[PDB]
Amino acid sequence: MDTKLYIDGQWVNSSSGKTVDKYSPVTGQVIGRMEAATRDDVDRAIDAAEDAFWAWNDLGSVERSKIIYRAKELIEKNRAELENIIMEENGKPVKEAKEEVDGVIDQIQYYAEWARKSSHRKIFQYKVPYGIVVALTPWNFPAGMVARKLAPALLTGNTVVLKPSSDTPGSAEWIVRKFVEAGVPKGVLNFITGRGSEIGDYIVEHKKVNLITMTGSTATGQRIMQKASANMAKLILELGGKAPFMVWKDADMDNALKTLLWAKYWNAGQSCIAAERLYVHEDIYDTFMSRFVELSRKLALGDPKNADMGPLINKGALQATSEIVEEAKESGAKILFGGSQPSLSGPYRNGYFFLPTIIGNADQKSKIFQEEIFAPVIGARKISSVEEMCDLANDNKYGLASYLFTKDPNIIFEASERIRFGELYVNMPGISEYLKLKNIYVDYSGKPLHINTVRDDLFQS
Amino acid sequence: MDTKLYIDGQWVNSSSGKTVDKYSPVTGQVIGRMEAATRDDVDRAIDAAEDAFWAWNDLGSVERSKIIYRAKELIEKNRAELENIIMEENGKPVKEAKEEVDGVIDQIQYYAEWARKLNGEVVEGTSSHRKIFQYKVPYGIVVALTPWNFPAGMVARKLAPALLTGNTVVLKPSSDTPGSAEWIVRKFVEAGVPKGVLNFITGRGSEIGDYIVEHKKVNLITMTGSTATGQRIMQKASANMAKLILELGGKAPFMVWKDADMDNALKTLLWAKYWNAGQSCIAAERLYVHEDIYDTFMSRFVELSRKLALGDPKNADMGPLINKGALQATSEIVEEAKESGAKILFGGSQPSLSGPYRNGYFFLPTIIGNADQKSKIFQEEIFAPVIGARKISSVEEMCDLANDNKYGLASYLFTKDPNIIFEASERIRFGELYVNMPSEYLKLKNIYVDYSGKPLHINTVRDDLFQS
Repeated sequence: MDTKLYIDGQWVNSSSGKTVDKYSPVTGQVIGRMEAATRDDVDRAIDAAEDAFWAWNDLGSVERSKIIYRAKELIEKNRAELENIIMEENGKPVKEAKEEVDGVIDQIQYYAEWARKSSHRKIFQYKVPYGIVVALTPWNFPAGMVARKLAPALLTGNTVVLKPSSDTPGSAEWIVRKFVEAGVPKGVLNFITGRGSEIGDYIVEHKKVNLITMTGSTATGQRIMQKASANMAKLILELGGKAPFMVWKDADMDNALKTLLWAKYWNAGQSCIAAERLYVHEDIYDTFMSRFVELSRKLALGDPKNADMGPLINKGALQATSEIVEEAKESGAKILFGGSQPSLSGPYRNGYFFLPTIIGNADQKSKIFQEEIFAPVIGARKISSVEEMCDLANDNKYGLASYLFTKDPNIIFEASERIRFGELYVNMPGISEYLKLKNIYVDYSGKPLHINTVRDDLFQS
Repeated sequence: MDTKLYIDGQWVNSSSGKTVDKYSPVTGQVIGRMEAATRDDVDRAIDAAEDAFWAWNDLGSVERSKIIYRAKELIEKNRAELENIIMEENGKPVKEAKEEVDGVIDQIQYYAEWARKLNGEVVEGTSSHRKIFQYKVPYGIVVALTPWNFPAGMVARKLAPALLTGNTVVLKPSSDTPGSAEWIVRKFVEAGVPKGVLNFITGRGSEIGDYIVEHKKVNLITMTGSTATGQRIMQKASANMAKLILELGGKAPFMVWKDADMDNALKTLLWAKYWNAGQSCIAAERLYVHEDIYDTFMSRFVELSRKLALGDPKNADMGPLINKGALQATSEIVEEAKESGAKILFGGSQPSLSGPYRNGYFFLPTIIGNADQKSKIFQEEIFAPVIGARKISSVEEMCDLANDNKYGLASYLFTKDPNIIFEASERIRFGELYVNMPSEYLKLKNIYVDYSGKPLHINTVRDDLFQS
C-alpha cells in the first residue's frame, strides 16, 4: 500500500515531493511507499493541532469517548485487514498478529471506559489536557503501541501529531483512517511519516509541542530528552531493556523452557521485555541447554500463515545481528545452535530471517551480555549461588523486566528486593500521565487580610 | 562560619585544597568560607552513598522516620541558631527567617508522618492462582540541588521525603547559602543518620555542577532554581537517564479588576513583590490594573513602597539581593527599561543607607510605568523587587496579556465578579491561580507470581513440542 499524510483533515502528499520505499521483511522486496514529510509539513500539522485544540476540549469527555467507542467498533468490524497489514509489514506469525489486534481492541475499550471518571476559602482542582501531543510509535507492535498512545491522549482532550516508525507506517495509517471515520474532527489527529534523520529532531523540539509520548530504544529516548530541553515538553518514554532469565536448580523444567521460548522468540525477540541473558544453575545446566537447543531446532521460519517465528524488521537490523554474532565468535564464544540466516526456498531467502541462536562460553562483560540485542539470540552462563545470580542480574545499565524460575520461596522473597528491576516475572511469562492538574485558590471572606510580613500599621493611614 | 564537606561519615576538606569566599549581602564583606569540592570528592561521595544504600533500605521505614523525628526535634531545640544563620547569609528580615524555620520544621514533621503509609499492595492476577505484588522502593542515589532563595526550607523539602523513602543523598547547596544547609546536615547526622546515607558537597557549579548531574551512578535528581539551569540539567541527564524533579519558577501576572477590595489587593501585591525581595518562584512579576482605578491604585502602591524600611534584618521590612552579580543584573535591567521609554514611578536604584549597609546588595522597591508588554521587564524572569505596570480595559485582553509568556507557573487575581473568576479558571493557562489571596521519590516495582503448579499453555509455544 502507498501511505500518505493526514494534515488538518486532509490526506496529502509531502510538500517536497519525496517518498521512502517500504520493504517486506518476508521477501526483501519493496511492497509500498510512504510520504517523506518536510519540516514545513510538520509545522502545518502542529498548527492544525493547535487550531483544533480548544474545540476538542469543549466537546467534553463523553463525546470523545463516544467517538473512541465508534472507532473501536469499526476496527473490530475490519480487524482482518489490520491483521493482514501487520503480516505484510512485520512478517509476524498470524497468531501473533491476531493477538496484537485483540490487545489493541482491548486497550481502546479500556481507555474509552475512563470517560467521566479557612471556612471561606476553597481550592478547585481541574484536570486538563497538556495540549499538543506528539506520539512516536516503534514498530515492535506497530498497532498496539499506536492504540496505547492515541486513545488515552484523545480521551483526555489532547490533540495529536503521530509519527510512526519508518518501518511500519501502514498499520498506523489504517488506524488513523479508522479514527477519522469514527468522527475525529479536522486537526485533532494528524499523521506524519518520514525519516527521522531529516525531521525527527525537528518534530521533538518544536516551539508549540507540550507533551511527547514515545516507546523505542534507549539512545533514541536520550536524544529526545536532549532535544526537549528547548520546549520543556512533558516526556513519557518507555525504553526497553536487557532482561535476565534465571533458572534455579529446583525449577519445573518444562514450564521454564516454554517461558524461555516465549520470551526469546515471541516477535523474534523484538520486545521491551524479551529474554536477553540466560543464567542457569550448574546442577541442571547442561541438560537444560540441550533441551533448549532441541526446542529451537523445532521452530519453523518463513510464511506468517504457518511459521512459528517471523523475520527481523529490516536489512539493517539483520546486518547488526550478524555483526553481533561475528563479534561473539571472534572472541571465544561457542555457538551452540543457529548463528546465521536460515536456508529457505523461493522469495523467503531474501527476507530478513535469522535462526534461533544460542551461545555458550559467554562472557558476562561482553556485548552479548551488556548491550540490547532485540533479536532471536541469547547467551547462557552457569550460576552456583543466589547472591552471585543477583549480582549478575544487576550488572546492567538497563532495568526493566526480569524472569525467575524456582520453587524456593525464600529465594523468591529475596529477589523481590535484591533484583533491581521494574517487573519480575516469577514462574510465568498511565492515563493520568496525559492530564495536567491546575488549582484555583479562592478567598471569598470579603474581610481584611493579615499577612505576617506586611505591617498592618501601614493601613492605619 | 567556615563550612566543610561531609563524605562517608566524616567532615573533610576539599581534595584540591581550594575554598570559595561567602559574602554578606547586608555588608558586602566576606563572612565565611566553604570548601570547593573536586570531581574526585563528588565521586567519593557517590560511592559512599552507593555503599550505604542497602543498609539504609533494610532499616525499614519506621526506623528512618524515628531518626527524622529526632532530627526535627533537634532543629526545634536549636532553631534560633538556624534563624541567625539565615539572617547572616541571606539578609532576610527576622520575621521571614522565623517563618522559613517554622516551615522547615512543619515539612519535616509531615514527611515523618508518611512512615508505614506508603505500604505495598497485592492485586489479582489473570487467574485464581496468580497474584501481582506491588512494592514501592527507593530510586537509589539522589542528588539534591537546592537554591539560595529558601536555603533551609528547600533543603527540608528535598532531604526529608527522600530519606524517609529509603534513598541515599548527595546534597549540593547553592554557593551563596551553604551555611544553613551544612547546619541542617549536621543536625541530621546528630539525629543518627548513618555513614554514607547523607553526603554534603559544596563547590562552584562552573567546575563540578555538570559532572555531579551526569555521573554514571546517579538515579534521581531533585532541583529547584532557574529555567535555564533546569534545561541544562535535563540535557546532562541524557547520559544517565536519571529521574528528574525540577521546579523552575515563572513570571506571575498580578491582575486587579475595577471592583477589587483595594486594601487587600495592595497588601497582596506588597507580599508578592517584596517578600524575600521578590526572590521567589511565585512572586509578582507583571502588574495589570483596570483603567478605571489604575492611577489611584498606582499611587497607593508607590506610597506603600515609600514606607518599607531596608537594612538590618532586626528591623527591616525587606532584605537585600543575594549577591553583587544579582544586583548588577537588576541595575542593568533597570537601565534597559529606562533607555527605552519607561517612566520609573518610584525607586530604580540602590537606597542611600548609613555605615556598612551601603555596600550591601540592597535595591529599592522599583515600580515602572509606560511599560512595553514585549519588553525584557515583561518577558524575562526578574527575581528582584522590581515590577512594571500596565492598564487593562477588558477581560479577554487581560487574559491574553497573562498568557503572553514563555513561563507559566503562578498567577494572582483580585475581583469580586464571580463570572470573571470562573472564566479565568479556564482561560488563564497557569498551574496556580491565587484569587483574592496570596511519592516522586519512590519507584513502583511489580512481581507477577503463578502458583498453580500446573502445565502452562501459551498460544505461540506449541505443546506438541512436549509430546516428544
